[PDB]
Amino acid sequence: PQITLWKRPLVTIKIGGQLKEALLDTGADDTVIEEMSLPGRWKPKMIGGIGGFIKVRQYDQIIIEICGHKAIGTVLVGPTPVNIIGRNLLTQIGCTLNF
Amino acid sequence: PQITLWKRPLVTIKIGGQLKEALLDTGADDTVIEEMSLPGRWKPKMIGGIGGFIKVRQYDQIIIEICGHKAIGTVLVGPTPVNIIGRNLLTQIGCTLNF
Ligand SMILES: CC(C)(C)[C@@H]1Cc2cc(F)ccc2S(=O)(=O)N(C[C@@H](O)[C@H](Cc2ccccc2)NC(=O)O[C@H]2CCOC2)C1
Ligand SMILES: [Cl-]
Ligand SMILES: [Cl-]
Ligand SMILES: [Cl-]
Repeated sequence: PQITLWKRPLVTIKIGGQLKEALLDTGADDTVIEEMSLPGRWKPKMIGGIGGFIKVRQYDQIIIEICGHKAIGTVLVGPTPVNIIGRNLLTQIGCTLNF
Repeated sequence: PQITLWKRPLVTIKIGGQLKEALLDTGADDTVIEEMSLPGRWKPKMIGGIGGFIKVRQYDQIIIEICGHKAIGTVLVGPTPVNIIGRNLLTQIGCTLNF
């Protein structure tokens, strides 16, 4: 698809069998999801945003469907205001910026 | 152009007669630039993201040249860690997400 930016680029994602709404975010290096349960071990990570840093849990090799495209990669879980699909997964679905 | 997302989508912009590096950010509703002087009136605003909120100065009807494309709109100025080109100006240059 071609997504214009007059509205937030929100899409449906599927993770852990649950449908959620997430933002396709070219300004985010990483993918960060609101609190949920994910399988396996997690590692600590600090991520910096507009107002400073938040502590998140890093889960690797997580299966996530984004707007119907399958991705498998790192998902961070923490106190984010919105579910964010960052560049680590936008590259897996073949996303580019065009003008 | 077509910009891939293996690295941060950083571009040169010209604003208030100055050249700066900025991130093309589909996840940002607004354009936020590091501290600089801009002409005209401003009003205070709070913008939120990962890590909480920052106070910024809102300048309206500001011209920015982004990759050689001229665009006019609201520019927020404040203590952002990175210069961000948000949707308000990405739409003006005809930027879309494609996959
Ligand atoms: C959350 C929300 C509400 C959608 C925020 C929306 C938002 C809306 C605005 F009008 C103005 C600013 C911002 S924001 O700028 O706050 N932001 C945009 C986001 O792309 C950000 C850019 C950025 C800011 C500072 C440093 C580096 C990059 N990346 C980010 O937090 O990456 C983190 C997130 C995961 O990867 C690293 C997220
Ligand atoms: Cl990844
Ligand atoms: Cl605007
Ligand atoms: Cl359009």
